[PDB]
Amino acid sequence: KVFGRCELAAAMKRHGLDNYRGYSLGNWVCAAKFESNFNTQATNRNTDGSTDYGILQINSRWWCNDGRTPGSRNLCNIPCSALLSSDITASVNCAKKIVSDGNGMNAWVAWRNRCKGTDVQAWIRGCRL
Ligand SMILES: [Cl-]
Ligand SMILES: [Zn+2]
Ligand SMILES: [Zn+2]
Ligand SMILES: [Zn+2]
Repeated sequence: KVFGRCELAAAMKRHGLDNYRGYSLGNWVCAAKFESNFNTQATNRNTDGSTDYGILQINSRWWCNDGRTPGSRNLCNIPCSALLSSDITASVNCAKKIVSDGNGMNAWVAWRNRCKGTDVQAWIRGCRL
């Protein structure tokens, strides 16, 4: 499923991401835009052999199991395929664990390089949340 900008903002708010760990909704929408362009089915292979899954491109190296990432962990205790659902519950729940890992949203390289320090409020502007 490819979410509309405001539709995803609303879904993320309902799932508890608004200001989670201090990150306003705009940060999460911005991250999702550049990681997956709001497409829940996005998958991308990483240089280390792991793979990124879903709207927030969560990696198999540490967070989910895809059965093909040697030496990896499954800290969110979920099959990576669960992160591709039209229902973002799995991705959000795992994102909450990732953002709490210590480095905040810097865990998402795209957020650091394309959202951090910018006007992220623009991503939820006009949305009736
Ligand atoms: Cl980047
Ligand atoms: Zn829209
Ligand atoms: Zn939902
Ligand atoms: Zn990635």
